[PDB]
Amino acid sequence: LSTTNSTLVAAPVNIEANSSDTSVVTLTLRDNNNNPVTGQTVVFTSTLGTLGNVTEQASGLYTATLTAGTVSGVASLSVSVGGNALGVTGNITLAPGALDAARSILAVNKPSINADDRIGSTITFTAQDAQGNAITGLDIAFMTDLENSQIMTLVDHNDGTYTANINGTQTGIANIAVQSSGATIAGLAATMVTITPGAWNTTQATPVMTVALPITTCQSSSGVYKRYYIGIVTHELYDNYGNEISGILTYNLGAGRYTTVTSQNSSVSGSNGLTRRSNSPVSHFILTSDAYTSQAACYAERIANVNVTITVTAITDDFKTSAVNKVFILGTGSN
Repeated sequence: LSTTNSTLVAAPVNIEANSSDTSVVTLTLRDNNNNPVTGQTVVFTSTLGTLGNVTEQASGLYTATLTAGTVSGVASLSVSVGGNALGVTGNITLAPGALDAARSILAVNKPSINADDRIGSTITFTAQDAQGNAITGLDIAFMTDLENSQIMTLVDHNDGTYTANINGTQTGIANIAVQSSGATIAGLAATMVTITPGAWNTTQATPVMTVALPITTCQSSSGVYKRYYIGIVTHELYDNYGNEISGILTYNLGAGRYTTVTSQNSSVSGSNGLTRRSNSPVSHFILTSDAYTSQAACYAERIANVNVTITVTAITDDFKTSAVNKVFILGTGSN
């Protein structure tokens, strides 16, 4: 038999990988003169599907029925005549068909990343047929629910997986979604990507701290009422985009001097290494020396003016401890 004058082919060349989809494997057989050859014992061996029994045909043709199994790919058809392998090729593609959202997996490598990082995190999808086979060529598309977050380039990896990165300037949690050919998947593992605050804007307009005189005073601290020296309040911090950063402030109390409603003028030694969080409510610095037993007495001695220098010396970005120098005065300030 001639290799060039013979053909091994199966149609439909593409059949869905269900247990039913059949195919006909035709072996056109001829001799070196191209004259057909008849009366030969042939055997077909495929790499997929179930082959029926072989049968002779007219013009020197032979056939077997390949019922599609349940696996996607290309069934490589090999053939042997009279127990001798024939050097003709042939195959058939087993198509997966539809997509199975149950066992197809969606996951992000990083559940969080900062708004400064333009690369962000990679979304990974794994398309799978009902029978667990990959599905390629799908018009996949990812999506997000957080504003100012962008889905980046997408890839059909030709293996059932489709990936794409995401990054956002606006802080928040960005759930992930997917759709194929304008059709969104229903039941899929919820996947989140939280946008961490970026880098604090060194050129920030707003203030960060507010030192004030005491109003609230004369309350049981150590079981006794003490006069409150000063009060500290902090505010929000912002990256270059404006998302609230939650950082740490490092300030130093100055050698302050105050005056009480009785006209006395005392001094309070400053202190270094003080810390407080941003956007924090009032921190009542109390005279650690007080020991008043009567809320009335302490109130009849409350502080009327404080002259101290409060100096913020460092801020803690989400990626480094930036140094600064912001001062805040009450009255004339420390001397």
